[PDB]
This record gives sequence, structure tokens and C-alpha cells, in this order.
Amino acid sequence: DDSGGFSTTVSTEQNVPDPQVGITTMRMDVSGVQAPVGAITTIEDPVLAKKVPETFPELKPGESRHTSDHMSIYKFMGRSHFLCTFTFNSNNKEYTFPITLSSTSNPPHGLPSTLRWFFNLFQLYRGPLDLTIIITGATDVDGMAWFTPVGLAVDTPWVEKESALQIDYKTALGAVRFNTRRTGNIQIRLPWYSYLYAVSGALDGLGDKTDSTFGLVSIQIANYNHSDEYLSFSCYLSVTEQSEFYFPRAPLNSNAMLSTESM
Amino acid sequence: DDSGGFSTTVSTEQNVPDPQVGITTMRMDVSGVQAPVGAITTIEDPVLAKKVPETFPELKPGESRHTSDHMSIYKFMGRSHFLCTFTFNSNNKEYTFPITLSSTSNPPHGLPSTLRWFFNLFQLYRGPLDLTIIITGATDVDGMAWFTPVGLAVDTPWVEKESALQIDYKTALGAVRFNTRRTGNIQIRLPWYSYLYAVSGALDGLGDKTDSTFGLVSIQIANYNHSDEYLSFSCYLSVTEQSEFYFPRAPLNSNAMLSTESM
Amino acid sequence: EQMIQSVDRTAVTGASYFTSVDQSSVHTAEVGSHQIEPLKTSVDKPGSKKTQGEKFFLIHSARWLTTHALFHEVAKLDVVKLLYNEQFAVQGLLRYHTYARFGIEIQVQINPTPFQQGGLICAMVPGDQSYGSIASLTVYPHGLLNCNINNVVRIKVPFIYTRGAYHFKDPQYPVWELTIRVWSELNIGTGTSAYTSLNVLARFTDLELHGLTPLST
Amino acid sequence: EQMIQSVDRTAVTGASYFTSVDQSSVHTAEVGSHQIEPLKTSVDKPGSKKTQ
Ligand SMILES: [Cl-]
Ligand SMILES: [Cl-]
Ligand SMILES: [Cl-]
Ligand SMILES: [Cl-]
Repeated sequence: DDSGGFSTTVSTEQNVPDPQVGITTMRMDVSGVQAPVGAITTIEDPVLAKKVPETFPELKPGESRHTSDHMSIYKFMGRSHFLCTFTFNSNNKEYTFPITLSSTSNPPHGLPSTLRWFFNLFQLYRGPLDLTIIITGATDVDGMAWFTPVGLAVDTPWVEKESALQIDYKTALGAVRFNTRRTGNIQIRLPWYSYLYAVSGALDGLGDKTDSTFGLVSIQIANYNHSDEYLSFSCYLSVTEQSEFYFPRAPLNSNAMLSTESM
Repeated sequence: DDSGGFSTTVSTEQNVPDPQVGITTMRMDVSGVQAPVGAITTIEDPVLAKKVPETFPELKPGESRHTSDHMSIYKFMGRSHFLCTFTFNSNNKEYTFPITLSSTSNPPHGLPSTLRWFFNLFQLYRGPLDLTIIITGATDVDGMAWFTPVGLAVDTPWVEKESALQIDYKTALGAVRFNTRRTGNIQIRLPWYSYLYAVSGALDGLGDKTDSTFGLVSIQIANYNHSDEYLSFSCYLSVTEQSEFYFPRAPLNSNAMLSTESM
Repeated sequence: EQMIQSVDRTAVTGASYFTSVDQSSVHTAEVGSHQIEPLKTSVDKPGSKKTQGEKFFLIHSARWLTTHALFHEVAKLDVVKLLYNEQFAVQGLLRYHTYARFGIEIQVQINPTPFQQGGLICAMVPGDQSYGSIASLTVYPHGLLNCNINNVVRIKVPFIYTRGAYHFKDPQYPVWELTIRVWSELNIGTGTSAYTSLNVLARFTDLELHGLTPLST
Repeated sequence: EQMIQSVDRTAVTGASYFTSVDQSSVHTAEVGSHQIEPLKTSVDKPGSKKTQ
């Protein structure tokens, strides 16, 4: 140990990341007609506990019928999962929602379902995210959206109100404009712009207010005479290849897994 | 600088020990018919100040007529100088005097004349010392003497009294016995036995009580019917080649140079 | 033509994080040099970052009882925060640097008499336990204790945080929250001691200190 | 021993028939350099003794 420490017994890796593949394949038997020594061990000892488990004679499983391995985070979370949804009531108004891993913030004012679950499987996250948002209802409604990084000015969260920000400021942080008639959906990438090294969901109050946020999104409508239908917005997030995940946590207990029950 | 320090100007040795010999010899002119650049300098600057002084044209001095260099500490202090003197009044009594560099302790209860002067020219001393003591007066008086190291039991200093120490103990520290009739003088070497690295004269109270002492000498008489003459003892010390002297101090000012005025 | 030496006006000196600019300077005087003890006055490694900072210290110590129900938290500790305290030498380093990053080594030990039975689990959890499943604590760098088996466990981890370092004087959120819970109720036979005390040891590893500061809070 | 740069007191500047002697001088600051029109703004010989 370079830290000036010494020991007589060893120190092996405990709970090592990505140990085996997630699809049945051959990376004979898997164990058999020999003697299952891995049927007994002293779990308290980290070394011994890694001894491969084996109890009876088995054969090699074989090959899975499907191409890709569904257990590769990149591919799994590659399926843009649900994030949140809101609805505009008056014209020339705006909504601003934060992207917060916080296990504390319960939906709708917080991370829901899968996304909630996923982001609490590990301690640190960093890297871009591909947000995609679906428009529901209205038509011929001009709209705009911008990504605001943690620690900067931005209209009050989880609240529909008249923007209090200079058009200049908004556009300046990089923004996008669209119209319900011509589209009905937007898929744009959110940058890893933060003064932190990474963000986390599992935290306590204080840090849970600064270090638990990727950033924020703000959507502002225009030309929406409410003589028209209603205007709904739904947001979904998908992890990118440039996204990283460090240190595995114990998954959230079921009682804390919540979902925004609707339809 | 290995200490993580940096500088732009240099750092030369200041006041270097044993710079030149002490006897006129050639270790042409010493300076002349050139230009005395060493006639001017900025004494405040350590470097410049070392520039060799020269004001006028001089010739080489030549050779001294005497063999040895009187300025070599070893040879100079090689002349056993005066230390102290005391006189016994009753029989079967003993005297114990400490060898203390302390500039504080004024004689007779302290270092006198030359020895006083010398031991304050530098900060640290260590190494054996050749003590030699002259007996005056009486005769057929059996006597004994022993060297006691700093920090151990020993009869009360600067005081004539009846010893309070086991004959065993005394002899144990290494002792010597003699008789006035057969001799009248004793030259024995004092060892560098101390728990310290070195001792010093210039100190303040506290340390001036523990770290300012080589050790102590104790002389005990016997068979001295005071119907006889008086018994006087005189001690002198001479530095040995195994003696070391570290770091030069500013010499004691004259007012502090004291001598035990007698005859 | 002979040039005659004149002092060097301007100059710059300093050491570590202290610099001086002097306009009416002169050279520096030095005497003698560094001496090495031919006979050392002390044989221990001379003080160093590792000596004083990367060594072990007793953090907290509690009791584990027969009364403690399953999953009972026998201890919840802000490991880092705990070390930062006059009580331990490492403070001397922390007390003067604003931030620092590092790894940790934890040693937890107890002394159950073979007539006792049951066990505990010790986990190094970053930040807060949040709402993680108590039953899945094994996921975190952990150590399991079983009376019939071991009476000690050791865990070693690197720097894991959202920030590039921890701020002592005024932290954001604890780096590590070491949790110790009852993994299997501690029962015994009539007469045996109904408890066992427990201690926790901690030390920094690869201690990177940054920014000397005079503050204290 | 590292020598540390200190300005050059005295100096002499000028152009054509004008000279200056300065005692508490310093160096001259300049930016960019002469540019030649890749597309001339005028095609006549630049003014010269002969021109005029
Ligand atoms: Cl409003
Ligand atoms: Cl006679
Ligand atoms: Cl007496
Ligand atoms: Cl005789």
C-alpha cells in the first residue's frame, strides 16, 4: 500500500463492475462430474465470497436467439424513458422544469418511474443526455425551448407563469423554436455543462439542492388563443454513449419507487 | 534550496570558521602596484563583505621564527588553565565541585579567568577533558576522587561536608586513590559521559541548570589530624584533541570576565 | 578598466506559498550546512504527510445489545467530518487547507464471546443512505460480521464525490456515511454477557491537500 | 544568480530631421504591421517627390 499501510492478509476487489455479459452465450459443462467446491464458503470473507458458486452438475447454456444484450445499460436506457408532463392554460406563458436525480423530490414535481429507479442505482452521473419531447393537442402554436445549466438565472421551477427573462438572455444560452403545425415532437441533446464533476440522486437536503441537478429545461408558448384545444407537453430522456456511471448503490426500496399514475 | 525555498540573489557562507592560519607564513606582494578594489565595499551585503580588504601596497610578511602556531585552540587551551581551589578544615570530610560552563555562576563558585572566557566563545562543547590537580600543604593524607556525570546522585556542590554516599557508590563510578606523601598532584582524564549531545555556557536559568555541565568532581580526604598543617587543593583543566567546539559566539564583554583574585 | 562590485537592488525571494519582492535588497547570509545525525536522536520516520495524515485513528465506539432489533442502526457516521477534529493529528493538516481529495480505509472490530451469536453489516455509503434497500447494503463496499466467524472487517475506498474535493471548514454534504446495522439479532443463552462493545478505525489514503487557509470555520 | 529585468533609462529616438533625447525612457509599443492592399483602393503611383 502506497499509503504507508501494511497487512499480512490480502485485499481483493469486492463487487466488481460488469462481471459477466447479460445474454446467454459462451464467453463441455459449466460445472460437473468433478466436485462442487463452490458449494461451500465463508461469505464474511471478501476473497472466499468471490469463489464461484456451483452446487450441481450443469451443461453450457448455449446461445440466445436475439442479437443485442438487453442488460447493457447503454442499450437499455437507450430507450428514452418517461420524465414528466404539463399543460398550458393561458397564452404567452412558460414552464420550467429541472432535471433532478433527487430521490427526495417526488413526482410529478420530480423524477418518476424508470428514470427515478435508474438514477439511484449508482452514486455519480455525468455526460450529455438526449431529451425528446412530444407535443399534444393544439396547433399553429409557436414555441421555444432552452437548456439552462445549474447555478444560473431561470424562471421559477415546476410552475406555469409569465416569463421574467429577457428574450436576449433566453436565446443566448442556446435555444430552439418550433411550431405545433409543422412538427409535434422535438429531439435535442442536453450538454454536460456543470461546474460539478458529476451529479447524484441520493443526497441530503443541502447538497440535494445543488449537486443533484443536470440542468433545466424551459418551454415557452405563444399564439395560443385558448378558444383552441388544450396544449400538453410530455418529456422523455435517453442516455447517450458519452454518458458515464460511477459507483453502484443499493437500489431504492420498492416503497420509494413512485410513478405519475395517469394514462 | 532543498527546503522548497527559492531566491534570485545568492547565499554565501558568512563568518566561516578557521579562515586563515595564526602564524606568519606563506600558505611577490600581498597586494600592490595594481588597484586596491578591496578598499571599498557595502558591508551590509554578506557577499561583498567577504571581498578581501586591501588599501595600500604591501609585501609578503615572511616566516615566523617559532615552530607552533599559538592560535590553534588545541595547542593554546592545551595549556591546562586555572579552574578552582578549596581548603579542608576537619578530618574525614569531602568537597564536590561541578564543572559548569555557566557564564552566570560567578567564581569562586564558578568558572574563572581564562576557562570562563574560553568557554563562552562558542555555543556547544563536547569531548573529554584532561583535569590535573595540585595538592598543597599537608602530608601522609590519604585521599580519593571520582568523576560524577550530570544527572546523578552526588554530594552537595561547592560545599565541604561529611559525604553522604555509600563507599560502594563512590568507587563504582570509577575512582582514584592517592596519598600526599608519595605524590602531590594528579592528572586524570574526564570522560564525555552525558545524556546530552553537548553542553553550553551561555544559557538561561532552566537550561543553565542542566545543559551547562560537563560533570562533577569529588575529593574526599582521610587521616588529617588538624594538629597538622592546612590542606589546599587546586584544579586546572586542559582541552584534549578529542574535544570539539561548535558555533562561534560573541565573546563575553569585559565587565563579565572575572577572576578569583588571590596569589 | 576594472568594474567594482555594487549590490543588486531588486530581487525576489520566498518559499512554498510565500513570495517577497524587495527593491533595496542585498544578498542572503548563511552559515554551516545541514548535518545528519551520525547517531540518530530518534528512530521513527521523520514527520511526513503520510506519517501524520495517512494513519489510523479511533472515530466512534458504541454498544451492540441483545435489545437491538434487526436492522437497528448501531452507528451512522460522517467518517470525514469525524476525523476533522483536534482529537486527531491529521487535523493539523486539514485545519490549514481549505479543500482536499482522498481515499479511505475503515477497520471495524468487536469482541463477541463465542457464547453469543448473530451478526452485523458495515457499509461505506457515499452521501446519504437515501431510500436504498437496507437488504441490499452488501452492494456498497462492505464488511460482514458473524460471531461464530470473524470479529473484524476492513474496507478500502478511493475518492467518490460530486465535487473535485471536500471542503472542511464548511462542507456541502458528507463524503462518506458509514452505516452499521444489525444483520441478525444478537441472541444468547441465560447468563452470557448481553452485549459487545464496538469500535471504528479510519485513515486517509493518497491524501491530496489544497489551498492553505487561516480560517477555522 | 538570476538577473531581473529593469527598464533602460536613457535613450534616443526620432525620424527624418527630428531627434529626441529622453532620460527616463522605456520601450516603444507597436501593433500589427504594414498591410498591402490585395485590392488597391487607388491605382496611381503613390505620392512621391517626382509625382508631385
Ligand atoms: Cl403569471
Ligand atoms: Cl617525615
Ligand atoms: Cl558536616
Ligand atoms: Cl618520602
